Amino acid sequence: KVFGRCELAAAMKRHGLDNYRGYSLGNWVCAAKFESNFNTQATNRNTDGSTNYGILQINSRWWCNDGRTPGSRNLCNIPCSALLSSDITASVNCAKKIVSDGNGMNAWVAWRNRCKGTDVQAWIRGCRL
Ligand SMILES: [Cl-]
Ligand SMILES: [Cl-]
Ligand SMILES: [Cl-]
Ligand SMILES: [Cl-]
Ligand code: NA
Repeated sequence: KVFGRCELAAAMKRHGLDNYRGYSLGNWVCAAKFESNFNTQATNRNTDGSTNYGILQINSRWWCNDGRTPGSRNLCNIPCSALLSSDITASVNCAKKIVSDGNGMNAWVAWRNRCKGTDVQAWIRGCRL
């Protein structure tokens, strides 16, 4: 599924991401924009052989099982395919664990490079939320 901007903000708010670990909703929308262009089916292979999955491009090295990442962990206890669903619950629940891991949203390199310090509230402006 390719979400609309305000549609994702609304879904993310419902699943409890708004201000989760101090990160306003716009940070999460921005992160998803640049990770996946709001497409739940986004996948991208990493140089190390791991793969990134879903709207927030969660990686198989640590967080999900895809059966093809030697030596990796599955800390969200899910198949990486669950991160591709039109239903964002698995992605949100795993994002919550990742953002709690010590480095906050810096865990998402694109959030740090493209969202961090910017007017992130712009990503939710005009939305009924
Ligand atoms: Cl947009
Ligand atoms: Cl915001
Ligand atoms: Cl594996
Ligand atoms: Cl933080
Ligand atoms: Na894994």
